[PDB]
Amino acid sequence: YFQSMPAPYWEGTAVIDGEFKELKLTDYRGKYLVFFFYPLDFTFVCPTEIIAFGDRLEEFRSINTEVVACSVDSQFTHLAWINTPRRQGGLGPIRIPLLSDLTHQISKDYGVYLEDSGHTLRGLFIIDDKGILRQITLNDLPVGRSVDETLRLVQAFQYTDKHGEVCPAGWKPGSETIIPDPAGKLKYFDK
Amino acid sequence: YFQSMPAPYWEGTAVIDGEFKELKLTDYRGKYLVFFFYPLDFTFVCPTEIIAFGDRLEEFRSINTEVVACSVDSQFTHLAWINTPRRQGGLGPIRIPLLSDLTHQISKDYGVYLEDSGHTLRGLFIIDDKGILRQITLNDLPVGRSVDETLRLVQAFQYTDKHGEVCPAGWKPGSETIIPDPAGKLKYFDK
Amino acid sequence: YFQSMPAPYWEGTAVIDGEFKELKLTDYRGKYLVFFFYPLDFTFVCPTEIIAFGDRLEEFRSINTEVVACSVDSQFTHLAWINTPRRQGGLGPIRIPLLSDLTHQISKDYGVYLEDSGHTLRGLFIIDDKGILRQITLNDLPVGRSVDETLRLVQAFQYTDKHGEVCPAGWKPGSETIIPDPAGKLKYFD
Amino acid sequence: YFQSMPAPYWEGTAVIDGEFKELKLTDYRGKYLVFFFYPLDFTFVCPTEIIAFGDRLEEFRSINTEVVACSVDSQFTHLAWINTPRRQGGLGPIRIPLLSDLTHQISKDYGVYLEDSGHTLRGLFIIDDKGILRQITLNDLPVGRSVDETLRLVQAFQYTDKHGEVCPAGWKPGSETIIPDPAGKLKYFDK
Amino acid sequence: YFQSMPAPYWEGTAVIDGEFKELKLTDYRGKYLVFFFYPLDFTFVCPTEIIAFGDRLEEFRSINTEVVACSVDSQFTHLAWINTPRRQGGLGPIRIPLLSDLTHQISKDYGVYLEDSGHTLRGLFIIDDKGILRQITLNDLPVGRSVDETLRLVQAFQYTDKHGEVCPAGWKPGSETIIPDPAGKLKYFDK
Amino acid sequence: YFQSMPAPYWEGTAVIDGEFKELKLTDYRGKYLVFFFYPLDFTFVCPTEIIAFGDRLEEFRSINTEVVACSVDSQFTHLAWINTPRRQGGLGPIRIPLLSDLTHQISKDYGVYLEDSGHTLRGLFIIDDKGILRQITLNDLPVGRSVDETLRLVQAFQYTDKHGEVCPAGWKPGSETIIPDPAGKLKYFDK
Amino acid sequence: YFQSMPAPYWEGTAVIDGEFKELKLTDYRGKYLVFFFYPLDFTFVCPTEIIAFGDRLEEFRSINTEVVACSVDSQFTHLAWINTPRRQGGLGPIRIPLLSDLTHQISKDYGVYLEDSGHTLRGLFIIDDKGILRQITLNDLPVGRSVDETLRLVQAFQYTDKHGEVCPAGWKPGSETIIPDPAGKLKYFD
Amino acid sequence: YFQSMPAPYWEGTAVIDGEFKELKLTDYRGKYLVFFFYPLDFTFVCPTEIIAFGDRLEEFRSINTEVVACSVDSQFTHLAWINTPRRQGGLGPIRIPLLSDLTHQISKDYGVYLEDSGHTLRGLFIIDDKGILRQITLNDLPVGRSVDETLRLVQAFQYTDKHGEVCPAGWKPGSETIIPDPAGKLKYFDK
Amino acid sequence: YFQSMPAPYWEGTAVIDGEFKELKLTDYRGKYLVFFFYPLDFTFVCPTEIIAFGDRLEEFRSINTEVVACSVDSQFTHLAWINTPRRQGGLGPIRIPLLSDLTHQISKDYGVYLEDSGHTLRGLFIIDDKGILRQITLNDLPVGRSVDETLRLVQAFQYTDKHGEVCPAGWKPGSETIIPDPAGKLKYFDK
Amino acid sequence: YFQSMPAPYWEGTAVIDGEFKELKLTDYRGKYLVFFFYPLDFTFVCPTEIIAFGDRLEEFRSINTEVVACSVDSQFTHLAWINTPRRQGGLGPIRIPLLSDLTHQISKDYGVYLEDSGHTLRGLFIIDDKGILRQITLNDLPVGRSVDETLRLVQAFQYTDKHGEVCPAGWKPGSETIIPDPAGKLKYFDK
Repeated sequence: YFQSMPAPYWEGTAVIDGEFKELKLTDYRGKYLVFFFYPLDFTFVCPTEIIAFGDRLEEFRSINTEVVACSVDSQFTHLAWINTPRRQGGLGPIRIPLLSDLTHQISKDYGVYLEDSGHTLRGLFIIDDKGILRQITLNDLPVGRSVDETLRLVQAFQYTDKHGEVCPAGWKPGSETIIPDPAGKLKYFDK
Repeated sequence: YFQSMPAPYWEGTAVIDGEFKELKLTDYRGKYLVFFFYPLDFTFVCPTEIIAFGDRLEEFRSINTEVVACSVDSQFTHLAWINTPRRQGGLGPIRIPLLSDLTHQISKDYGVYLEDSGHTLRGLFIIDDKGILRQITLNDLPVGRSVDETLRLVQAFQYTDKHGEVCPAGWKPGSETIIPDPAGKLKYFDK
Repeated sequence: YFQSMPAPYWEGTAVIDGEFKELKLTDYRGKYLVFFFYPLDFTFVCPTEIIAFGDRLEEFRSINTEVVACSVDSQFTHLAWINTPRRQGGLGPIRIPLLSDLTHQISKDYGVYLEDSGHTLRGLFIIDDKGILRQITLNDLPVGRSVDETLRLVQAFQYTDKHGEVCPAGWKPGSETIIPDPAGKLKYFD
Repeated sequence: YFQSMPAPYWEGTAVIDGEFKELKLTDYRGKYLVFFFYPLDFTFVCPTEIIAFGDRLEEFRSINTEVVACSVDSQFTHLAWINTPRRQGGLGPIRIPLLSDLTHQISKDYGVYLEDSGHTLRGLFIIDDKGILRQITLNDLPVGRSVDETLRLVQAFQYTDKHGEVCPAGWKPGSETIIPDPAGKLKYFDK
Repeated sequence: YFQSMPAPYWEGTAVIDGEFKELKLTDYRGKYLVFFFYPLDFTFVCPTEIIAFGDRLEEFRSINTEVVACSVDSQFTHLAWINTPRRQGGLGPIRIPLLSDLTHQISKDYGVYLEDSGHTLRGLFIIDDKGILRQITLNDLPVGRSVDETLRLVQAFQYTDKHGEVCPAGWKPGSETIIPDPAGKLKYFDK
Repeated sequence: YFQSMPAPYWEGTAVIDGEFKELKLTDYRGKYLVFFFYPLDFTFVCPTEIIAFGDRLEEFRSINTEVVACSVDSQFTHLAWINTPRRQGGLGPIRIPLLSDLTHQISKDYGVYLEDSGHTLRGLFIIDDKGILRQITLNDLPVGRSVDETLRLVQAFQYTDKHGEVCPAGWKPGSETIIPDPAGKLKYFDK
Repeated sequence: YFQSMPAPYWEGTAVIDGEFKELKLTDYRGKYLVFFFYPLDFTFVCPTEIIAFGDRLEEFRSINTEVVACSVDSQFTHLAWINTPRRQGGLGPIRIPLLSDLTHQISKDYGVYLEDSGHTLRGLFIIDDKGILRQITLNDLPVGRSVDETLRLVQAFQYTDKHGEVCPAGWKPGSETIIPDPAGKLKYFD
Repeated sequence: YFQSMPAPYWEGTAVIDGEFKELKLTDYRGKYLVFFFYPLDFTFVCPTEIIAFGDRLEEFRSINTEVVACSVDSQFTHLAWINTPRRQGGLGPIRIPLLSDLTHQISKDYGVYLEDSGHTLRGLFIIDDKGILRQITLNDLPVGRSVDETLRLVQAFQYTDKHGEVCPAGWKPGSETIIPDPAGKLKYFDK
Repeated sequence: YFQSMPAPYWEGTAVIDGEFKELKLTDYRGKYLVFFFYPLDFTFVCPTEIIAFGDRLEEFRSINTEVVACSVDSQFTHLAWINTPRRQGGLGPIRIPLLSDLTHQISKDYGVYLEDSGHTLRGLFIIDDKGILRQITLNDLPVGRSVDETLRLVQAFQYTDKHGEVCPAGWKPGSETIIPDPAGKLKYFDK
Repeated sequence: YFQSMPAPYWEGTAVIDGEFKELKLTDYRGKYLVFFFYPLDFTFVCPTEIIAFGDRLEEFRSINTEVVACSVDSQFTHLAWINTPRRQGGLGPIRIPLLSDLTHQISKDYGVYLEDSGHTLRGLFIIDDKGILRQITLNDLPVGRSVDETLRLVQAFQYTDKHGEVCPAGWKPGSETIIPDPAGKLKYFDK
């Protein structure tokens, strides 16, 4: 492991506004990307995460951030799942691309593929506008991720990108930051 | 990668209530453990994270969860930092053990060692009472982690361990859960 | 390659009468098994093949033969597809097991996994009651297989198993067979 | 294995109209080819297959499809077998080339060579006009193949080559086909 | 390459008195065996050699020697060739076994397989009653072997086996032999 | 093994007309060559073979065929043996070159060297005018070769080279030959 | 090992005059360098050695020699330690660079890294103005090195560099030297 | 490398009081040993080192420490050198064993052998009573080592062995030591 | 290479008093043995060396020393050479065994085989009664060895075996010897 | 190994006329060189050999031959030994170079280094004016070599170089030589 590792390249077929479209990581150059894998279409926590991000999508897009979801399921299954009502555990209409990883290459490239299970864990990745990986969140299967936390992290990374100050534990917009220098730091710590 | 993989074993010297003590992962068997690495003593975000957890430690201990912090610094340096006032970027008295990983073996075993830097990234691990790794959170250097989110995750893993239902995106105590069955799931969805 | 080789072992989660059940190749010992792979749930030729076998299942069961279908899709997707009406390209309720091969291990063991696509081709295998592979039919994706030809082949293998005569090109029940001896063959040829 | 694999190249001596001639797979480019191996000259199912295709050869050649048979036997044996009356288990005059694979190279290249037996199984290959393998049929020794089914498959591959449609289970000329699109498929399925 | 090496074991299906039988090299222990390969059934020199040996078989049997012929052709082709009249280049009925080597293992074990041709050269082997290889004669394709020379060699080997004298160039029964000692040799030479 | 294999190249010191001369296989291009190995100078069968060929040398030279003998003995030993009277088991004057293979390289190249004994078996090779190996005759130690059979083989190979018909079993000059074609063969077989 | 081996190259972050600066071995070309590793900041023998050399730096600088100290600790820790009073086991302000070897590459390149402990032993290296290693002194952890012996060695190497006579056991400035010739040596011995 | 490494074992022929005797490292267990290599007999700095230690040997023996010198020279050369007067660059009688390392194995085991020169550098090793290596001093060829400094080190190691306190820079007997504890160290530092 | 190398074991066929006998190195245990190789029978220096030792054989046997000669020639060639008069460059009757090394294994084991030539150089070996190699003399081809020098060496080795003194340059029986001790040597050198 | 092998190159420091000089094998091109190794300075047989050759150096120089001696001892020990009286086991008066092989490279290149002892055996090499090794004499440690024998060999090699006749066993100047031809040899033998 090294600092400022580029996110691994991916490309594949996604369902975007009900259509099959080719999609690649570099389509998101210039924007932050929340790229997240979920285990399996037609399961349990997975739709709740896709819906949680989808229903709050503008809170990301308004800060130059896009969201893409990915599983090992086919694009046909993705579409069938979109075409399933929420009340039956479907997604209904969704504005987040659903990337298909049938070959498992994308999941393996991101280190999130479970060899025993044939699908991914709940792996979420925050990739900056330069394609550099900034954050990795990996959850075991029974526990969903947090849109609140993902937003906070995106906010924090964008802030430190712009200002060069660093973000303390629990930082949210408006919170104090630190000048990352042995002298400069005392402005924060003495305060 | 497989599911329900054990957290790698570790042992080393920790500073615990101002004294050097031997500490090992298995000391926490039967308890949840938040095990987190931070880059470096006498730096910037790191003290804020140790303090953030330390000052809320009873919120964890009261739910059968302990917290351990680790860096590549020596135990002598850990103790010197504890003995540095908070207003100077020190820790002050701290109730969380500070584990020393001078050899880098613990860091490398957890995949958080930065070869180019000679220290870790901000890697946090939630390990259950059986020693199984449940959650991994890796932040790049300039952005601190969240105690709130860490608590929510411990709560959720504990809840799913006890009930067998699964936790939707953003779950907190009191929130609805899902019966992970194609029929049972509809109690959640079909509202 | 050698003659009379065992069908590779497989086991996995299948949807059977709307429930998830573990299924094994060895569960079919004592019976012929038509074991076929299809590319993908919620596609085009695939449901027509599954439905064709399913709706004609008694033509197999009446001759001690079972049918199992398999794709790389999850068991959750299989059940979703069964729960999709036929008029929407679903399966509807179905009496043949749908085996899930999420890991791809079964498909690769049968040599039908397409590395570039992430799913199988249209590979059908006829396995006898002793677990020996008797017939392999591999179709490219746009052309479906034939239940009628599959039945003919099952009938032909069962017949040659029982009688030890051999079945000419295009043999169907009632057709002439050959005694596989340089002398006996002449009854057929002459 | 991959989507659209070229049929392996072959070349060798064939008996064509009672003469020894060099024959190459590439001689058939521009036309579909039914290329089939049979175990052994002077045996039992084998002549019935050669004769079945031969006597119906114009049903193939009239749809731009040629037919070639191959075994491990020598060209001298092929000729002797052609010169044996059908009533003695010979072929009589035959319009299908009989390719000789004495070295076993062709049979091994097609994966139909039986190491324990020294001859092929009953392996039939449908190769399109571009030299791409479209269909493989492999029978164990005691059961002959079907000219009817071979014709159906050639017809179906030619049809799908020409049209933006796919052929359901059991398709024959005149049968309904499917537009391989999530929306267009419903023209078929709605019935 | 060493002195008094055993003939390589072989076993396979032979045509014997018009039937298929399993035949093994070890079936001939206790007797000399002339074991010869010929290129191909239904060819030219080959039938002349098989017939020359078969028609003179008693010249071998009367001196405790058997004859077996082998090619890469199948047992079915061997029998078809036996059932072909001599006037048509057939064998007619034959009293020497015709061994089949479809797999080529026997030919390769005897070093007579031609990789480029897929059949043997004209390789003849004289094997003694103890299974030891005594003589190897390899002819290129256009020139047949000699039954008379084969008989001379068998006689010579049998004579030297019995008497421990050695056989000069061109020895035939009745010819002078040599006592293989520096002193005893002069009985032969010194006149 | 392949058809029409070149005889391995050799060169070395030979005794020619009582003198040491360097001799090379390529010196015999344009002629057939009977190149034969014999075990050892001053032994038993060996002189009989060298003398048998030497005394009939013109029967070979008359038909554009030369003869060369070879053993592992030195050229000095060869000369001593030539200078030894025939009545003492010597050669007397000899018109066939005696090639020396002290290093064993030529013997090994011809596959006739016996590792246990340190000399060759009785290996004879018929090599055509293009240096192509036509016939190999290997006898175990106690039994001499035949000048008659060697002559017959040279005649047969020269005949088939010239006429492109093939030589049946036991062919001698004046004997019937075969046209190696399925139709042309019947001229011979019909008798 | 061979005669006249160059000191392994090193570069890294050092604390110099209270600030972080990149420092390289080649910055010292043209001068002798006493380059020494110590186990750990905030420990026991270590500050005594750093202080002993630092406080006597002019005894080196006045003979074209510089001194650099190195441990596996970070530069932030080095600076904290400099900012700790001597009476608390700190360094106080200091005039010799403290090089950080967080990655352990420098320590490993010098053969002084202890794999079991995660820090160096007490390894001191005398490097000449051409970058050639002249002297290696390795102490186990509980015993500190000597500034006075180090000065003696630097003085001796400079003297032999200049004069081409050699320095007997215990040589100090003013002591007798030897002409390294079988005949010339007798001026010393006899 | 690791802490508390044993000195590598050695054995060889030494000159001890004018006689050749086998000497082993294990002969010195129970006592400290100053074991030093010197380049070459009959050279320049080398005798001054042997003599410096030899003439002050009682300062070591009286603190339970022995001294052994070693070079690559033979025992015969060692003895010749001992028998050379000091005024001619010899040793005269010497009470320190001179170990011979003709094979270079001992020198190589200690990492002091110069491959280009065929002798050692000036390598000195302080080995404790348990055979553990405590100190290594390696000098380039033109500069002799120090008896004063060697005694200081032996004294310091013996002191820290007995008392568990540690020895500051420049420690000599009578000097202040440090308690190696974060609290106890202040007894030293406060002064 | 080490002190007291055993002579490599050998066994082979030798000519001994005109008969072929198996001879082994171990047959000479308890006696010194002069074991020498010579290039080739029927050559030039070689017979002079065999004759020179043979004619003085009693000078060796009188001091419990045997002599054996070896070349790569066959035992038959050796006997022919014995049976050749000395006036023709033969040996005549000889009392030294002539060992044959047809396979070259003995020569190669003794490191005297010339790969380019197919025979040995002039290598002589003095082997003691315990089978240990004491002396090796290797001459290039044009120069013979010395019986005088060989006797001197055998005498010298026997003397030093018996007395444990050592033999100066040019020692012959009756010459001064040296006590191999730094003190004892002076008895010799003081004169 | 092969005929006319060049002597391995060597270079190193030698004591020549009491001074250290670099010496190289190639310095002796155009002259014969007797190059000999001896075990060790200050020992027993060694000085007797060095003295025996050195004192008779003109018997070599007058026939265009030089002498060089070599051991593993240093040049300093070589000089010390030269500077030691003969009556004390020293060399004294010497005029042949004493080459030092401290690294053992020369000894190893000549195959005379003893791994167990750390010095050479008594290996003497006669190298001709073209640098070709002509003679190797290897003695075990207790037995010195012969100046007289070495002179005989040098004389013989020079004679054969010049005349192209070969030198019988025991040849000395004035002795009969042999013309190395099967005919010419009889001038010597046939008397």
